[PDB]
Amino acid sequence: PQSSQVTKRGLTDPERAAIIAAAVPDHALDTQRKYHYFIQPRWKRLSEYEQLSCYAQPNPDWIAGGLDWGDWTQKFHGGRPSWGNESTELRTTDWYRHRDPARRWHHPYVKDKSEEARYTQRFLAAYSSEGSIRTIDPYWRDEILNKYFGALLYSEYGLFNAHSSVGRDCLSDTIRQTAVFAALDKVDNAQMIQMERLFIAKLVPGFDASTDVPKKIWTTDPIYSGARATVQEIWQGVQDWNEILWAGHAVYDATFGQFARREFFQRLATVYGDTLTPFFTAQSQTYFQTTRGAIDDLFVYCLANDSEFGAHNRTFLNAWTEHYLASSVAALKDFVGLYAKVEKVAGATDRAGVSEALQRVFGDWKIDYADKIGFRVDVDQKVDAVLAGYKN
Amino acid sequence: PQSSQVTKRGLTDPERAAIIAAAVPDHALDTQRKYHYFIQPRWKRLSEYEQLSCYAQPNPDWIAGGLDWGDWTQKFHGGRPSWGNESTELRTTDWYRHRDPARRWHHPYVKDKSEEARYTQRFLAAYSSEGSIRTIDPYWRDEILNKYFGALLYSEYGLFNAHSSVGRDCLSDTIRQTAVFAALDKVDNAQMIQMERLFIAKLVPGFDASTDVPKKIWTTDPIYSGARATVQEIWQGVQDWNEILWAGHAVYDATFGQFARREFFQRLATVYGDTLTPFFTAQSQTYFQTTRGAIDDLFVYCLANDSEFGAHNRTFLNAWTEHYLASSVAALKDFVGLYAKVEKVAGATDRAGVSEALQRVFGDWKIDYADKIGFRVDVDQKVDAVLAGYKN
Amino acid sequence: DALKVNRAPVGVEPQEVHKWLQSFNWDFKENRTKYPTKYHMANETKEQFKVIAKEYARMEAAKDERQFGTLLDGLTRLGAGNKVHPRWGETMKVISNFLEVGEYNAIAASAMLWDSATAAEQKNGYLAQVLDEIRHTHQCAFINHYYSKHYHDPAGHNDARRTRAIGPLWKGMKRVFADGFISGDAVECSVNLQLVGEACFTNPLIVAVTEWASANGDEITPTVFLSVETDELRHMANGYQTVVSIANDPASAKFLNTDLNNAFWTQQKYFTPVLGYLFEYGSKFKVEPWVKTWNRWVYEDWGGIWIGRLGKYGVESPASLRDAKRDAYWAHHDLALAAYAMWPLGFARLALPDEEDQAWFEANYPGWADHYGKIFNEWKKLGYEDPKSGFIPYQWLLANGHDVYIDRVSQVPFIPSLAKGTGSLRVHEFNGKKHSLTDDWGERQWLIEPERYECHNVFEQYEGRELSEVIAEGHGVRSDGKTLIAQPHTRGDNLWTLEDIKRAGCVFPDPLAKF
Amino acid sequence: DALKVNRAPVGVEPQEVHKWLQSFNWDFKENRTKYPTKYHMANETKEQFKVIAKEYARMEAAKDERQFGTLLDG
Amino acid sequence: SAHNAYNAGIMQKTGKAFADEFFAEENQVVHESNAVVLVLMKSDEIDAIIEDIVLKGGKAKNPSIVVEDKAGFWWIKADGAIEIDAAEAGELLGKPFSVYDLLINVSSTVGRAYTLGTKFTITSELMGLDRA
Amino acid sequence: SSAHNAYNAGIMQKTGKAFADEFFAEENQVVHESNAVVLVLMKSDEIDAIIEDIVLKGGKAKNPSIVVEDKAGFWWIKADGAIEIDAAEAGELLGKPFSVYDLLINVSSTVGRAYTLGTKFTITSELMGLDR
Amino acid sequence: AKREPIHDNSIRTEWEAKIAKLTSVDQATKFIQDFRLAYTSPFRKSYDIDVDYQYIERKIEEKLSVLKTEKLPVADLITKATTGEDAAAVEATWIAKIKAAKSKYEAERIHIEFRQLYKPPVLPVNVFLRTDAALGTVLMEIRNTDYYGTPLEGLRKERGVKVLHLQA
Ligand SMILES: [Fe+3]
Ligand SMILES: [Fe+3]
Ligand code: NA
Repeated sequence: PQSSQVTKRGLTDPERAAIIAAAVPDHALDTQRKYHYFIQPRWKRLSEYEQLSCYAQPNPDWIAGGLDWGDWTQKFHGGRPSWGNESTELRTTDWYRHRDPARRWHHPYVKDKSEEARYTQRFLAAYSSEGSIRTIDPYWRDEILNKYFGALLYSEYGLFNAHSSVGRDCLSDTIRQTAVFAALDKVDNAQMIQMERLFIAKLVPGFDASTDVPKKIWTTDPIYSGARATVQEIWQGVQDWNEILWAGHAVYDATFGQFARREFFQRLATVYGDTLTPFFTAQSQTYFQTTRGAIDDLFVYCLANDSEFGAHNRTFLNAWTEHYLASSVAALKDFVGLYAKVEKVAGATDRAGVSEALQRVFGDWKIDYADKIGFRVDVDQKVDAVLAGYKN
Repeated sequence: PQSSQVTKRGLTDPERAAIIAAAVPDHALDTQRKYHYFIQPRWKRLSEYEQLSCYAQPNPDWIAGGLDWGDWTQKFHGGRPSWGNESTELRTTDWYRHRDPARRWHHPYVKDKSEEARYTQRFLAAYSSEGSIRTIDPYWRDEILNKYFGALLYSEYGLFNAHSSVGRDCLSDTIRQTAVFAALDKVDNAQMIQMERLFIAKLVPGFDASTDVPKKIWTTDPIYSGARATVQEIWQGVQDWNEILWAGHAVYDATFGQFARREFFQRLATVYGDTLTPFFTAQSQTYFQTTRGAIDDLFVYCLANDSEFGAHNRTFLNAWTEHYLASSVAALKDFVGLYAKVEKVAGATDRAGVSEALQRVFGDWKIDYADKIGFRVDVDQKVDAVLAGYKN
Repeated sequence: DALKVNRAPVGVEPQEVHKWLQSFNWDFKENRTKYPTKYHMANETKEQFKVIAKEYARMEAAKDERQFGTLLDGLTRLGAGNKVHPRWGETMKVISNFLEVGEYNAIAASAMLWDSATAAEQKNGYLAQVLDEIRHTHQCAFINHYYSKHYHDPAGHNDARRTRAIGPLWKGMKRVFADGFISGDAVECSVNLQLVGEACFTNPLIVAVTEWASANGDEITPTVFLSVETDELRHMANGYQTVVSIANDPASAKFLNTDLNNAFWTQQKYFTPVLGYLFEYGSKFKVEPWVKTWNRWVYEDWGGIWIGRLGKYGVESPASLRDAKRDAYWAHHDLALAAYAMWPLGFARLALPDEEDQAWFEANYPGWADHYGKIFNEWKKLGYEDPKSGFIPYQWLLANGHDVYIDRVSQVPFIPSLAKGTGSLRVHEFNGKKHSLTDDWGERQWLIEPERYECHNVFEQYEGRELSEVIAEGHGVRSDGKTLIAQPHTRGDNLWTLEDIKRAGCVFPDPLAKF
Repeated sequence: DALKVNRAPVGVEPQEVHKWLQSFNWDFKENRTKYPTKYHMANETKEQFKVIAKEYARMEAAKDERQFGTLLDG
Repeated sequence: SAHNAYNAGIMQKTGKAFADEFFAEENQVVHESNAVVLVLMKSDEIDAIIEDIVLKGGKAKNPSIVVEDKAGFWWIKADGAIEIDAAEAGELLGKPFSVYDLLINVSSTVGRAYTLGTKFTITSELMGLDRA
Repeated sequence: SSAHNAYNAGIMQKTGKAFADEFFAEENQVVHESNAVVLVLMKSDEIDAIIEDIVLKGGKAKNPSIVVEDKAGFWWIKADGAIEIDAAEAGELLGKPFSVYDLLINVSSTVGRAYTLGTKFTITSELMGLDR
Repeated sequence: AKREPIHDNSIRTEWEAKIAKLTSVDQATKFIQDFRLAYTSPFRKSYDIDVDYQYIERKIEEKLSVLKTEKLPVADLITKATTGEDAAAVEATWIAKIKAAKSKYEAERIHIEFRQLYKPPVLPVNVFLRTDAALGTVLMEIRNTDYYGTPLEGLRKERGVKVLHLQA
């Protein structure tokens, strides 16, 4: 036995189920069965993503778009509201407008990453059994990949922590979900970089997967000097949560981050015989494009084209872009000094190869971000600015 | 209303639930709750994989290991039994002994491949958005990858269909599951090769993803002459289901298949700037090692070491190996003529690079298969035989 | 070039890959089936459900996650595993494990269709079907696996893969949806397995049964069985494509009507009495008369939507249908007599029909009370349920001249002196061996094809042996080594032991010795 | 080298990555909280449930599948 | 259309009346039927499809549709054909729902079934035999 | 056994005025240190097997103070000192992969200091970082 | 008659003792062919070991197969029957034999006797399965020609059964 009563279930206990059946009316008391039917659908019909996310944040009418009323029940010492317009320079007619084009609420997000989590481990057990590490260029593996791809995890880690204040300060539910999912993907990138290094250590005797060398390079090597200065500022130098998201994803990671991950480590892996790294960069680059879709909607669809504050917001976005683009080309100018340490491959690591890589990064960024907010940029000028740090 | 009665559920309807509760005894009628507790466990504890799979095949006692008795109820015209010892030369004390080391029943199998299916499409949507195809060597893309990797799908397709008679003829449940899962992975490989070609066609104008050229190469190009002859024989030339599984997976696909997929297309992708193909070869190579574990258990653990028929089975396995290794060495001798069409890369496509690739494949195969059945093989002799087809 | 490319997000949908599957085959002289067949017509067809390997797994894994969520989370938290009426919990020992062997043999049969297919798209579709039948094998196993863990009698749920070999009803199961599929013409499987088996009999066997489970408190089986049948849409579609090509070639079409009739009789000979017995006698709450279930699914819908529609193209109504309809009305009542009389040879606990059941039987089958009802009530008065009675009805049958025979072809038991369903005993001696046949259709099969039908029956194997020794040898006991798995009642007390069986002194005779 | 390597099947468990997480931080003058607080004590501690991003997603998705299966199906 | 009901025709009779028609001479051969039978296992997505698609736009197009509750599944019978557009269901459910996802809970079919684009169809037509 | 760890132990046995008198007694207006721990496991196939074959056998054999109560949707467990569950033991019981992460799928609540050490989950009355 | 236990009885034990004394491929081939002619198929000579012959046949197969691998060269295992005949010639001989049969009754006995004589390990498995399938094709086709043409009374006479009982 037990001290407390074994509760009878109303669903299956005959006596309680009969009582419930007598109390339930023989008809529905309303016909509106669409959960939060009054959400304005972005697409042709209301999505489950919107139903579960939208208006979860209890904003009052004095925060643009809020449906509630009155002041907060408890504020900070001094009077800072729980959420407030003072949290960002940007303005809108409705902070709820943002929609992730991937329509990620929590379940589809972890569902997809769970697939990547389990398949990765099956890939590693098979890769180690295949012995494919035997054909990788050892200099690339030991002197470039282990040290400088390892150092790059600190860039992804810093971008992850830049979201801590964003997760507290931002003013709507869909934005908060976008920000947090982007943060996890960044710390995932840094953890996946370390996972590959620990994995290689099991295959190559003498290969040191410790973070001692990568951390020393990230903190003192001039190759990452500009990048680390930019990450420290975006992470800990600002609290405007829109500035952090824009500078982090739309400027820095869209230029330096894409060049380092895609143009250097992923691309050069496929010229130095690295059959392992492309599996890991496949994930970080997938995460980048997913994040970009949501970041693009927040800043381009919603903020840069807000019916009342579009030009107002572009003024700040232009100023932020000018500052953080200068930071990013300075980071790239420092970073391209790493080509002086790699084995030369024509069309990839020579001046023409690096120039064409910079033209892709700056050119794609002009189309994906600059053109959409009215930021004028001379692509060739930025390429030549970075190439000034390339040793011929 | 409706013409038929709305059946009341015994679980929730008060009247029927009370009747059921009065009829159910107040105690269990046995304490043995382990489903098929009498299965001899391979590992320290009985697994759910074994519980759901083992003795599903209703073999009688005159088929080694069967628990039933008597003749079949209906046989073929002439007298061929539903299952029979005449289906294979190999003998054992118990056909039920085989265990997939991955312990795959149907659910974990489709669960894992579902992860790969959905992640693949997310990877392709991001890869196309990344534009990473821009840095691939166009000659490799158009003249080697599209044509000869496309031709390789027909090898995977033929190996898939080689399992059709095995799925009917084999004599136990765990063996049948191993064979069918291996067959799906092969036809998956052929479909994934075509998927990559169709994907490239959406990114490169003028890139023809039709199978006309790959099929013409598979059926008429001397580079695939030996491979196609071997696949036709394993698929349609024999019905001994143990010979098919051994010749297909343990000899041909372990030698020619591993060289083509891993040493040629996957490896050279990482010297010609191909950031796309490694994502697809990652899957086929994962599938190969999973299949190998199950193939290894059937032929090495169970058959080559069966207490009564081990040496008997090794006699047949040795004869099969000698024949199909010669076929595979002739296939590789034809195949290495493809190196005359590739751009020369020191250590990868020169004679020394091809020699080391053959040493890995033949060397791994001696350790993974030949040593385990007592098949003596001179690796350097087999390497030099293939290199006779290499154009200096 | 190196700078400009279309960066629109694209993938590759399954139908984009599928359109090129037909070109994956190539021509060579040995590219043909390995199995004997009468059908050699052109059969390059297109499959109606485009599927590739990656999408196959995605579809099935999605079905599984919802199914196992219901079983392992929700229903377990509700304790639903022990909310089943004992009659139906015992019935699922037989239904799920017997279907399991049908699913398992369907793997091998689908592999023959895979092997005998000539179009790459058709080989692709049959591999998916082969995989589905593996899934269904493990689904059926999982039902008994779950019952073993949560139901008040795990014995028989936990070991049927060996305890089924004891009893005679298992012999016929190895033909109806097993040997009858895989031991014959490979492309003919499109007729017996698919046009008949999947398109006709899976609906009452797998779908309709779920309403009987729910009526008797079982929500585990509907969760699984209804998921099983979702795969059958592709299986039926695969077979229909081949049946079309057979009907279109005059040389192939001349085999179709005979193969159809033989398939329909072979399957219905066992399916009709056994499933009808398990539905009506292995339940407390009845959904409908079994003969109405059979009329709705077999005669009217399958016979009308498939066979009747195909009549426009030379497919004939099965000549054995008249004999089959008589079986639909009475044969499951005949089988109940043999099942109750030989209960110690099974692995399930049986329940004699109570007064409410008897009224239902007589209302829906007038004449049942004066025949079957009087027999069951006489057995009860003799102590059918009482372990100390020393009474087992099989000896009672013999003492009153009600011999039980086994059809050499179908393995279905036959009691000619008590049967109301289709049948008449034919006893032939051939080459010094006696054979008993029970209907016009099976006797033709045996007379023309004797080397296909050499199945030993329980009387030939058990001849002269005492009942309790056969049961003990076959592991037909619970974990105490003495109490029988099978029981003549569904109560928790007064369970029969091997010694209780032994006191009756039942010895297996040679039923053909008198001929 | 190019021929010999350990081909034993290995992966990387979550705890293997997690042991290096503490080294992901680096020192700089602005590396401190943005919010007002009365608490400024040393607080370099270890979390009792080692988790990384991939393993977090695997755990929660497994919970979800059973939960949504029960709701939408059973 | 009551002729498509589960208990239509002979299924209304019981006792001797049922047996008399069941064993009648004209009922010892099959009778061609222009109907189709669709079975959908109950679930959140399917019950929404039944109420707002099959019993609305479905039965508006095909008034012969009969839907019956069989505890664990839906029983559907109609003349000629039954169709379900996965794109319409996807708009109803508010979540990704391809034609492959629709088949997750499509349990049984009596008739010729296929998928054409986003639409699932079960039809009385004998494709490959009947004139196109 | 140990009745002091029962859900309805002590004051929880009383009703009416008797309960109110002790609930409002002067000595019960401050918290009292407890050496106990409370573990909650939501019901499922895996958990119900763990409860019967681990917690109520070897668990209570090590810690005879363990009390387990049925709370419809979950298990209520209370014991002196600590409660431990070895995922490796559960994996041997279930016959399927079962890491300590998989064990936590249905571990709902904890009152005490909880942690994972290898394959073992433990909730303890010890104040780690403060005690000893 | 009283049958002994199913899986362990004096008949199986006694026959296992006979099998253990086979020492050559020739002796075991004659042993297995005589056994299959005497105890298998509807045209067997004796049903005296009916519930044991299939298990005993398995044990004879195992003995002959091990003797083959111990004594015969590899090429003989692939291209020759243990009678010494060329395997391909055996296939062609029996395919031609059944294609010349003038009735299903002639065709059925050719297929049955082929299996009795050349079932593995006598013939190599690959050759046997090819021939068995080719023979079964012809047998199926001639049997399914006018399947219902002959009444049961005529079929009983054509088969040659002794009709012991016909229920009224
Ligand atoms: Fe099935
Ligand atoms: Fe099927
Ligand atoms: Na501070």
